[PDB]
Amino acid sequence: DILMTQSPSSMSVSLGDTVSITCHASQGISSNIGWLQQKPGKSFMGLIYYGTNLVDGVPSRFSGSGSGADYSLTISSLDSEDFADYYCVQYAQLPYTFGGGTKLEIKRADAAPTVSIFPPSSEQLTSGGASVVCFLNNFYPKDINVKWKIDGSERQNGVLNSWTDQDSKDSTYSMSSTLTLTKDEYERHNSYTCEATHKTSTSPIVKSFNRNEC
Amino acid sequence: LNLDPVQLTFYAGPNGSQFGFSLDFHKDSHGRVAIVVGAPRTLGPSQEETGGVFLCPWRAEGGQCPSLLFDLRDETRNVGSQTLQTFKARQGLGASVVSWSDVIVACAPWQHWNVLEKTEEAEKTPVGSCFLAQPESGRRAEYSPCRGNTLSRIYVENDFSWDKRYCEAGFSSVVTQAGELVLGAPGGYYFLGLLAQAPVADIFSSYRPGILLWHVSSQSLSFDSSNPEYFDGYWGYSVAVGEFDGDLNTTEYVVGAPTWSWTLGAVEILDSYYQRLHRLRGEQMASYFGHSVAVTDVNGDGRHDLLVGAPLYMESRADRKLAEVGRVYLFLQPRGPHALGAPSLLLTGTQLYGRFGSAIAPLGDLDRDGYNDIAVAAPYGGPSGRGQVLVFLGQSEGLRSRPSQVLDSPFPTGSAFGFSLRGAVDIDDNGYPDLIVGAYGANQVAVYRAQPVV
Amino acid sequence: GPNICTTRGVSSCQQCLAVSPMCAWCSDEALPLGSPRCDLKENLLKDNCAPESIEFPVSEARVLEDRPLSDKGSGDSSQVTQVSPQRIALRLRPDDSKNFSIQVRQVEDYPVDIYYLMDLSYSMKDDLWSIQNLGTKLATQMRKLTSNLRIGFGAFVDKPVSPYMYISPPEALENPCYDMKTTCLPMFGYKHVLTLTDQVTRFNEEVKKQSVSRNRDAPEGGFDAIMQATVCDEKIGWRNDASHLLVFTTDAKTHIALDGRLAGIVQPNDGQCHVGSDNHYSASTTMDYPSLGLMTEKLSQKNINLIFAVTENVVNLYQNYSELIPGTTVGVLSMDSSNVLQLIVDAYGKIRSKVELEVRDLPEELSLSFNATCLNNEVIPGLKSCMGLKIGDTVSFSIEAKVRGCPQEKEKSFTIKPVGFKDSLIVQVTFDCDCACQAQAEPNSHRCNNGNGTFECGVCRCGPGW
Amino acid sequence: EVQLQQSGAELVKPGASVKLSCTASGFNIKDTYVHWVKQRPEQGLEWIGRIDPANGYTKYDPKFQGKATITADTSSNTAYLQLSSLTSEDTAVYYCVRPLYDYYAMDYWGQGTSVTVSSAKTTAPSVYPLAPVCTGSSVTLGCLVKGYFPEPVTLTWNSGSLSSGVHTFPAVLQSDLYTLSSSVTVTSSTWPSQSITCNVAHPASSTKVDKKIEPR
Ligand SMILES: *[C@@H]1O[C@H](CO)[C@@H](O[C@@H]2O[C@H](CO)[C@@H](O[C@@H]3O[C@H](CO[C@H]4O[C@H](CO)[C@@H](O)[C@H](O)[C@@H]4O)[C@@H](O)[C@H](O[C@H]4O[C@H](CO)[C@@H](O)[C@H](O)[C@@H]4O)[C@@H]3O)[C@H](O)[C@H]2NC(C)=O)[C@H](O)[C@H]1NC(C)=O
Ligand SMILES: *[C@@H]1O[C@H](CO)[C@@H](O[C@@H]2O[C@H](CO)[C@@H](O)[C@H](O)[C@H]2NC(C)=O)[C@H](O)[C@H]1NC(C)=O
Ligand SMILES: N=C(N)c1ccc(N2C[C@H](CN3CCN(CCC(=O)O)CC3)OC2=O)cc1
Ligand SMILES: *[C@@H]1O[C@H](CO)[C@@H](O)[C@H](O)[C@H]1NC(C)=O
Ligand SMILES: [Ca+2]
Ligand SMILES: [Ca+2]
Ligand SMILES: [Ca+2]
Ligand SMILES: [Ca+2]
Ligand SMILES: [Mn+2]
Ligand SMILES: [Mn+2]
Repeated sequence: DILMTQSPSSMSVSLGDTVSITCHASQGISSNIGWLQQKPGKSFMGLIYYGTNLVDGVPSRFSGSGSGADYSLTISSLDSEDFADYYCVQYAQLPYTFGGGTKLEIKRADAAPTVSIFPPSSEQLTSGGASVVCFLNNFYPKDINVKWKIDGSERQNGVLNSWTDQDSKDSTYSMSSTLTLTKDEYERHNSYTCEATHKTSTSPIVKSFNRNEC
Repeated sequence: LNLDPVQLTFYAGPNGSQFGFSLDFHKDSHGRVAIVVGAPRTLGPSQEETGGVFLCPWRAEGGQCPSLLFDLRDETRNVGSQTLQTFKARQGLGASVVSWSDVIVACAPWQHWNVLEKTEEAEKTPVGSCFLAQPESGRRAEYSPCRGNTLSRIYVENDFSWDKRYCEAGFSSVVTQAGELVLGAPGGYYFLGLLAQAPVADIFSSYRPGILLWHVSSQSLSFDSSNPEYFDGYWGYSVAVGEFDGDLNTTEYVVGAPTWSWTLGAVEILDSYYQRLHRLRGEQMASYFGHSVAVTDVNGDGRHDLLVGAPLYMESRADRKLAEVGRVYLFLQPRGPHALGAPSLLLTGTQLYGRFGSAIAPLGDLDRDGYNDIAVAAPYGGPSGRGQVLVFLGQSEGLRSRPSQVLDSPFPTGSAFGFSLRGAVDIDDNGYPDLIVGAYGANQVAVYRAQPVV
Repeated sequence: GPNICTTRGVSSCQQCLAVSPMCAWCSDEALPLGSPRCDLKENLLKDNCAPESIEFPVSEARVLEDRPLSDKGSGDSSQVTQVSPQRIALRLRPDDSKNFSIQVRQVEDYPVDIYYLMDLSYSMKDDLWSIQNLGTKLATQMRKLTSNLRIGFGAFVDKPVSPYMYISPPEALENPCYDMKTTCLPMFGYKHVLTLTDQVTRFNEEVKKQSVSRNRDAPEGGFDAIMQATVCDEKIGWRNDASHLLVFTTDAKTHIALDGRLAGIVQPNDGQCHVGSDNHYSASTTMDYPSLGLMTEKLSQKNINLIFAVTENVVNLYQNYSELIPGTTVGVLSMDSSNVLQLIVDAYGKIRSKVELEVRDLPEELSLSFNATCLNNEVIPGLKSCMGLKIGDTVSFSIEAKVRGCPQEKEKSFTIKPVGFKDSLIVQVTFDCDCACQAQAEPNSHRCNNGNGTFECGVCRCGPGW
Repeated sequence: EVQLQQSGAELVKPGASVKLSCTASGFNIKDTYVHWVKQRPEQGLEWIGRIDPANGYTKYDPKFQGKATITADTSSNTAYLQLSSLTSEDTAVYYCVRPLYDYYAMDYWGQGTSVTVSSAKTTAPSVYPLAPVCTGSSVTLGCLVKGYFPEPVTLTWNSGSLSSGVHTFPAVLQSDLYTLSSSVTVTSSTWPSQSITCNVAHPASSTKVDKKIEPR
């Protein structure tokens, strides 16, 4: 099968910028390539077919180009609707194969996250479980690493992370990490920590608490 | 009656190009009339016959014409694990031409097409293709509805049903006033014959170069049949349009099938959905009844009338002997919803092997007396066998039985003077409609101007 | 008493004979003034007119060549007589009529040419295997009817051009049966195989080497082959004095004139021979199929009797074509040509079962009428054709020529010939409108108004210029 | 206009079979090819196969040979995708596609049919209040929705009143059961001065529990 290497995986850009997505194939496909758009939480809309031909209804700021095994999708002057997911697809040979995908993200100034840790509720402890929650709200860029520590020692088993799409208002990201233990294992230890590693600080942002103590 | 046979205008093309095989009048966006001329054996880039089209500006002197250029390169596309192929050698571009608005439609009935998938193929067959041009803007488009990607093995399993591989689309052509191109394809459906219709505007908007196989959703093709009466009938050898059902919002199609029902021949009138309204049956076998069809109101009652050519009709003569001379049938449309009856008038040729009826051209009102007139061609008629064009005038009861004027060929023997005709357009703007006559054997076109009546 | 000769009051010897075929003219000097010179031949002698001065031509008809009809067409360098008499002299005066007779015989043991023109499309594959012994079988059955038999063979498929021809893959041009599991010949339009010869075993061995080809569309280009087999006299080898049978076998429809436009071919058939040393039809891809009227013209020109030996699925088709080509016979062929032997024999008897008179070069002023005598001395008025005859039968016709007025040319000639026959009857006509006394006229006679006139046949005529 | 209207979301068990549909609107399904595409967040997009509804001939990616079965009924103007012997990896969104002009393109797309394969039973969520530990100008609370099936759940604060300054995170599958969490940020003078409630509704099991956040 033909492998479609789409690059970059994501880019942070602003309104009015002129950007270019590329798509590389494992062999020549002679302009038998299409381009696709998927707005957040919606379906797909065709942009280009046969390498350069616009689909009906598509604005003229979009444009496709390339030949052989190297093609490109270019957007002149980005609009607020253009921030979405984009995929390439070759139909030179069966089976049709797609690219990894490219997501256009709103660029903004860097911002450190607001960390907040939450011990298990009383209701959950009375049932036989224990979930420590660590919120990391409103930050940029999206690249972030969380690390759970029990009595100062790293813990990787039982972590459950979740990320939000880029916020519509301030164009920031947010993360939710949840460490789940049994009630019996949660009381074997005292200190519970979540470290946050971001490019906004060489030192990790640390927030923690001690069981029983408050 | 009032065509000028003294001072003619002669346009000419390359030697051996068959310049004049097809022709029509073309008005630009400013109403200036020109002549589009097809030449199906014009040389291409590889010094090989591919056909060509010329757009002749109106000059009383005539002479040479500039080319209306089209792409003459064989195409190839490797898509969908298949290989699409077009072949334009000996395609015959300009074997039929027609004009509508500021657009020209020139067709290559014998453009070949094949699809390769590994070791199998669709077979290299003449699907035909029509090239469309807007000369003022330079816009170009193509239309090839019989191109398919089904492999040869499949057609054999289904007993060659819906086999559009040998259509030869563009063999005959016509455009409705609304702008719907209608292509006769006498080889479609394994030589039954089919019609293909599509709006000109949607052809342009749905075409892109290099695709070769694309959809035109608004298009409409006729239907295959298991009736042996249609087998080898070449349904679509000639085509025409008119108003025959009393509904002015619908357009009716006229189709010739000159070998219908074991070479009896037939002409059928259909609606835009290809539902048969009436069928005229040939009078004599192998007469090629249906070779040419023409639609015009000759008796001035507002109802279009039908004319059918049977150029090989053999007139009966003394001592039980027959003589191939050709014949033309006139059918007058009755008032209101009723069937077209027997022919109102029979025009029969005089010169043996003259092929009287090979082409029939509505002239409009030539003598300006209120009745539309026609011209009939006998491309090998006349006392010399060089060709004749006869003018028959309209009247309240149909047409006159004897011609009003006879145009003898100004060309040498074998020119096929009259094989193509076109009229009902005033080219020099003197108030009188004129006639252009093609002689592809001589690679020339003769223009006959109509003058005030003497 | 007076009659139309006298009551008309004629002025000359020429005007007298023009009144009625019964009038006569007296050129004598010693004739009373009141007595007329234009009367019945009986009334003139009654009035003491000199017998040598009587101008009274009589319409007659005498024979010049009256060879006896031959009993056998065998032998001879074609000194065979089928029509008797072969030449007569006919003399007629104005508005008169004379009769004469003609005899026609369908001679026994007359030489025969048979050219087998065979469809060799793939549909005819089974048919080839059934006729590999035909030539010997055909000589055995025809030997009962003729001692001079010649047979030949030709074959056709269709025009070797797209779309009739498969043109992909390249291996399909050399072997059209490529996408199947067999081999067949490259497609060909028409090829002559065997010139008409009396060595029947040459037919067998040429047939045994033949094979079929394959094309796309059911109708085939047989009419191309009928035309070339007709107009190529020397290559097919039709003999001058022999019955010519062209046996056309097919199991499908046929292409006709103007069908060729589906291959780009628009040039009409020229009716000329185009088969060269390679024995193949070379205009197959450049010239359209022939028309029925053109085929009829050549078949009649060369005295070819065409025979449509076709299968039952297309008999009605070729029966209807046969009605548009007079002289053509149809026979029903089996799906494997197993019955073609008996079919040909029945057709030859049906062909020679008719005698139909035809006239050539008849003057405008002459009109003819016919009484036939077919079967056993049964007269049939107003008929010039017999039917239901056998070999060796003889018929006769009674003919009456009626001239209108007097024409300018006094000596013409026309021909009476049965259709397909070699011999004929030549009628040399002489219109005796003038008098012999006119050759000895006296211009500027001193008997006629002081040299203002001419004295001929005993009267005074106004000379030239008056 | 050309619109592809697919079936509603499916919720099935492993080993069973499901048959998705794709109904044509504004055109005849018989006109063009109809493809089926599978989408997953990690694996991305994958081509399943195609069918020509005029004749029924199909093509498939060798990966889906066995599970996928594409059919079409020109009468109801609909194209189908049957999936058999369903697995947790068959949990994906499925799109039917057709081209615009090019015979081989992928231009018009349906809205997509969501498929979820699981052995889980209809379980109600367990809502827990998330209060901070025993300082700043800004305070942050939370609400944990754990162990519910199937999706989705609607979460608000004070019955839709408190809407701004909120982050409700996407649900995550934790051993055949879903887990969701939400946060909210206000000023220190608002809480515990004003009551804040986490309203959670699970229309599947028909449960609308509400937990008021209380300090420690
Ligand atoms: C070879 O040539 C023969 C002779 O022409 C053709 O046979 C004729 O075929 C036509 C068409 O099939 C027939 O015409 C039809 O006649 C019917 C009545 O015919 C009567 O008279 C004949 C005389 O013998 C009788 O045998 C017969 O039994 C009847 O008593 C009509 O009913 C038909 O009209 C219908 O069809 C037309 C089609 O549009 C409509 O307009 C009509 O309203 C109606 O629906 C038709 O007129 C004709 O009878 C046939 N003649 C003979 C002698 O058989 C062969 O077809 C032809 N074959 C080939 C291969 O070329
Ligand atoms: C053909 O036969 C007809 C009779 O059917 C002939 O007509 C008669 O000929 C006889 C000859 O003696 C006349 O006496 C009759 O008056 C004729 N009867 C008519 C004309 O009604 C005719 O003469 C014959 N013609 C030929 C050429 O043989
Ligand atoms: N309903 C329709 N559209 C339709 C109408 C008619 C046909 N067919 C089928 C058949 C094919 N033919 C191949 C060549 N073969 C002889 C070759 C030779 O002679 O070597 C004879 C058989 O003939 C036809 O015309 C197909 C479809
Ligand atoms: C001429 O006709 C008459 C009457 O039919 C007949 O008696 C006579 O024998 C015929 N003779 C010739 C030579 O025609
Ligand atoms: Ca209408
Ligand atoms: Ca009218
Ligand atoms: Ca007029
Ligand atoms: Ca004019
Ligand atoms: Mn055949
Ligand atoms: Mn054929």
